[PDB]
Amino acid sequence: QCVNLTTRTQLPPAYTNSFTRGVYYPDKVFRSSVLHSTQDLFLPFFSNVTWFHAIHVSGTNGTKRFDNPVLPFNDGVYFASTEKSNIIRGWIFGTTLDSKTQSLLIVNNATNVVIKVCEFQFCNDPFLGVYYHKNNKSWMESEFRVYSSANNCTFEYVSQPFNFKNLREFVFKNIDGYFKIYSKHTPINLVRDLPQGFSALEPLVDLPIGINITRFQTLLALHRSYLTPGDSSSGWTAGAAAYYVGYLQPRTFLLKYNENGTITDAVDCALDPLSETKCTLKSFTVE
Amino acid sequence: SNCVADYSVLYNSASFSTFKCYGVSPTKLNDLCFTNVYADSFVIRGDEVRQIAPGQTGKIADYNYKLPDDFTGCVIAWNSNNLDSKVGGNYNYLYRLFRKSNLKPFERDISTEIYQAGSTPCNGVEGFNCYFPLQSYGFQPTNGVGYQPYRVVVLSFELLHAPATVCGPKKSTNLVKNKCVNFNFNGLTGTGVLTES
Amino acid sequence: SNCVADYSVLYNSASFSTFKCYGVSPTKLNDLCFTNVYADSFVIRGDEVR
Amino acid sequence: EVQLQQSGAELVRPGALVKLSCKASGFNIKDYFVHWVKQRPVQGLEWIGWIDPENGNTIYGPKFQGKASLAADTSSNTGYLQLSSLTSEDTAVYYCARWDGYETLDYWGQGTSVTVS
Amino acid sequence: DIVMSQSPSSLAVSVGEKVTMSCQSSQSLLYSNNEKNYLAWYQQKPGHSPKLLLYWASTRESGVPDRFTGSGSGTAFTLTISSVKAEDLAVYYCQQYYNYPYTFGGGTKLEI
Amino acid sequence: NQVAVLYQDVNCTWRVYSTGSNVFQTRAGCLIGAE
Ligand SMILES: *[C@@H]1O[C@H](CO)[C@@H](O[C@@H]2O[C@H](CO)[C@@H](O)[C@H](O)[C@H]2NC(C)=O)[C@H](O)[C@H]1NC(C)=O
Ligand SMILES: *[C@@H]1O[C@H](CO)[C@@H](O[C@@H]2O[C@H](CO)[C@@H](O)[C@H](O)[C@H]2NC(C)=O)[C@H](O)[C@H]1NC(C)=O
Ligand SMILES: *[C@@H]1O[C@H](CO)[C@@H](O[C@@H]2O[C@H](CO)[C@@H](O)[C@H](O)[C@H]2NC(C)=O)[C@H](O)[C@H]1NC(C)=O
Ligand SMILES: *[C@@H]1O[C@H](CO)[C@@H](O[C@@H]2O[C@H](CO)[C@@H](O)[C@H](O)[C@H]2NC(C)=O)[C@H](O)[C@H]1NC(C)=O
Ligand SMILES: *[C@@H]1O[C@H](CO)[C@@H](O)[C@H](O)[C@H]1NC(C)=O
Ligand SMILES: *[C@@H]1O[C@H](CO)[C@@H](O)[C@H](O)[C@H]1NC(C)=O
Ligand SMILES: *[C@@H]1O[C@H](CO)[C@@H](O)[C@H](O)[C@H]1NC(C)=O
Ligand SMILES: *[C@@H]1O[C@H](CO)[C@@H](O)[C@H](O)[C@H]1NC(C)=O
Repeated sequence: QCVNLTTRTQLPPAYTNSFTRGVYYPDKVFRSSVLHSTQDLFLPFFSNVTWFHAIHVSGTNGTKRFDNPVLPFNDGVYFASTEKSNIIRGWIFGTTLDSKTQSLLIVNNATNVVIKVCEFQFCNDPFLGVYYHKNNKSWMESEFRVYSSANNCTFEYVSQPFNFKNLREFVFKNIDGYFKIYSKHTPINLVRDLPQGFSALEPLVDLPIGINITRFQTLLALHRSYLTPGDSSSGWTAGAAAYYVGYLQPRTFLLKYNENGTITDAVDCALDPLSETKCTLKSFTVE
Repeated sequence: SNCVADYSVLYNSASFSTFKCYGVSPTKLNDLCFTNVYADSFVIRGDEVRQIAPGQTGKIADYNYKLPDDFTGCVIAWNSNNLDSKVGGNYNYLYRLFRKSNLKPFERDISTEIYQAGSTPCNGVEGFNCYFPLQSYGFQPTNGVGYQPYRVVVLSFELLHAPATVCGPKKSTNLVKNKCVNFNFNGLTGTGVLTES
Repeated sequence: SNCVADYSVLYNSASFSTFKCYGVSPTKLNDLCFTNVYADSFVIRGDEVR
Repeated sequence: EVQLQQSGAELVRPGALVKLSCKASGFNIKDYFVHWVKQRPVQGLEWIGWIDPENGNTIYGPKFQGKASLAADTSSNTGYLQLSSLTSEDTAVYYCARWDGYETLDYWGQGTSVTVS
Repeated sequence: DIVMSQSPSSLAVSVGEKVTMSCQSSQSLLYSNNEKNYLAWYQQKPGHSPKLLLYWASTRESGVPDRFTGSGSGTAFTLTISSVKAEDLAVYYCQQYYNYPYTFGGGTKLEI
Repeated sequence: NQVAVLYQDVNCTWRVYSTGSNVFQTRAGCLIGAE
């Protein structure tokens, strides 16, 4: 049972620049002191990435502003989130996000992650509902509150769970019937923007889902310190968490491989003529 | 995963009418090592056994089960008229006959929505010019060779790119270093000298 | 001549044991347009289909 | 033991607001929630609602939703209730209560009784 | 909103007699997620501020041991005394905690 | 990292990646990005 959290349909989203982000290891082979050109669905450098702010707005403005819209899935998506206290918990992928078609539910409680692809009738605004108490000063159990019915399940998988301080990055891609997740976790300290630096994502898992994926919706966990059984959707607060979504595109990259096998730099071969000439000349310095 | 794939145990109690291997030679299966091995099983008609192959057309390959063009694997099929047919008919095996678009490789569609073939929605009442998507095979013991049920198992894997856990029945030996030897590491053959790294 | 070649109508009432196409792909047969189309029909033995 | 200190009996004119004070000892109002209560021998006792000192907001009941306001300040261990203007319905006994999260009301003061000329 | 009814209105029994009071509700009190019944029981004397008795049917709290024993259902709720005691002149109420407002019953009185 | 781009088949008096400022026409093409 879910009671609609917000009446406001949408707010005008504002975008930031994804400077040199979202680079993932293309293959599982080791290379040292090697400049390597690889074609895949990479995220374009210096792209436009939608910035979502699920935070409590000031009391003068309307009491609710947190947003979890159903966003398109276009040949894979890039997802990041700068947060503390694990506000973001899981995502939901599927075509219609309703009962007639199958959809992928990937939700992660701090101790564990559940990945089920089953026909799900979803709530408009799904949220994991945590509660907190004042006398004990401890945080308590949660309520799932994400789907009304689950039927014809075909795959279950359970594994170890996968200012601002935490910067988590994920890349989702569905190719040839498999759903692949690339991840990276990095402590950071710039509060409101994507860091200016290079980070390489590592292959977490690839799944044999075989489902059509057209749209995805993020799952946020909400906290209220009082519970009554007959009245809900009143008193929920989003804390302070921000997530970012970008879209992948078929592009060619040239990668710098370090002595210890890490990816330290990469070049977008379609940014400008200078980047193209670097990509063709296989050198990061052009004379 | 995590098992030796010695197929000699299938020699006494199994007889396959079509074994085809794509991306690998059938004589080399005893020396390799396979990673990310998957076993896909279903039951189809005799005339549709040809449709489980890359780049084929037909109802099965269009609406039911599509194979990638770059497929590393083997396809195995055998007649099952002695187990998958009843005298009155076997209406437990279903197939999809109508769909709006062809399937992408290795996709599965389990929806049972009514397909509108006319120019007027029927609102899921199964009226005129709108039919139920699924039909049932009629398998009888007195039907023709091409109308008998066939079991098809397709095995998908990759070779010599990632860590593997299946391997074949070949027995390993000791490690000799600083000498010129032939080596077979997880199916990868070659010649050279091995040193600590 | 002068007809749409929608072979999806053959899916319900026909089952072919051997479909082989020379010079054209079965997956591309639904997108092209054919010139000078003729249909030859005859009946032979099982071993003579090859 | 927890005990509460409450406004004494009041005799007032109609057509004007009224203010009440509910006091606590042994804890901070932030630690709990605060309910208010008005009681009538005939027509029974009524339930007003809860105010959260930590939130800075308050959720009221619907019968009292009109003509009621709740305020709190942590500086003193005191919570306050006020009404827009005194009607015959408001000429009643009044109580304040403390409500634990995920729980019942646990503390009730001596009370306050409003009589009108 | 939830409405509460109580019975008996008033009953007179001697000290040591068994007495039972029952109050009935028009809606269910059970909450599936916790499987917990959100109901309490109160006892009050004239001119004494109402004080909570232990909720969730676990009526046992500090005081004289097992003063009053209670039983409840999804829609029905009863309180029992195995032996009436002279000191415990009491008036009782039934309240619910399922939705706003927390209902107050019609009241029950016990006389000796 | 500043660059100038020479489009040798376009006549600036368009089929260019960007127009920016300081567009100069030459008989060898249109030079965009140089003064
Ligand atoms: C998904 O699960 C439901 C479980 O209810 C299946 O519904 C049953 O379908 C069978 C035939 O397949 C009927 O005999 C039952 O009466 C149905 N049960 C109901 C309606 O409660 C449904 O078929 C499943 N879908 C699949 C397997 O695709
Ligand atoms: C994957 O799902 C999408 C969305 O459901 C499908 O796109 C639709 O396909 C139907 C049938 O071809 C069209 O009528 C719609 O216009 C398409 N778009 C939308 C937004 O519905 C897509 O065909 C599916 N992929 C496969 C391989 O079936
Ligand atoms: C092929 O032709 C036969 C007739 O020789 C079809 O059988 C019937 O055909 C009449 C029209 O001549 C229809 O009115 C009937 O409804 C048909 N019934 C059945 C059960 O076939 C036959 O359908 C045609 N098609 C095929 C694939 O055999
Ligand atoms: C191409 O660029 C030149 C820049 O000088 C334009 O100017 C013309 O130059 C030629 C000499 O090569 C003169 O004969 C023309 O009269 C000039 N055009 C004028 C003055 O308008 C030239 O027009 C451009 N060509 C185009 C736009 O087609
Ligand atoms: C709010 O939720 C209710 C719950 O049933 C639903 O009926 C209603 O349509 C929702 N409001 C919307 C979707 O605007
Ligand atoms: C993103 O798009 C907006 C317009 O929607 C534009 O103003 C902004 O410059 C773009 N960001 C880029 C190009 O980095
Ligand atoms: C994760 O742990 C919770 C309890 O902490 C358990 O209820 C849930 O079933 C677990 N999920 C799994 C094992 O997938
Ligand atoms: C937590 O708070 C609840 C409030 O209902 C209380 O019953 C419980 O004893 C508390 N637990 C601890 C460990 O303080």
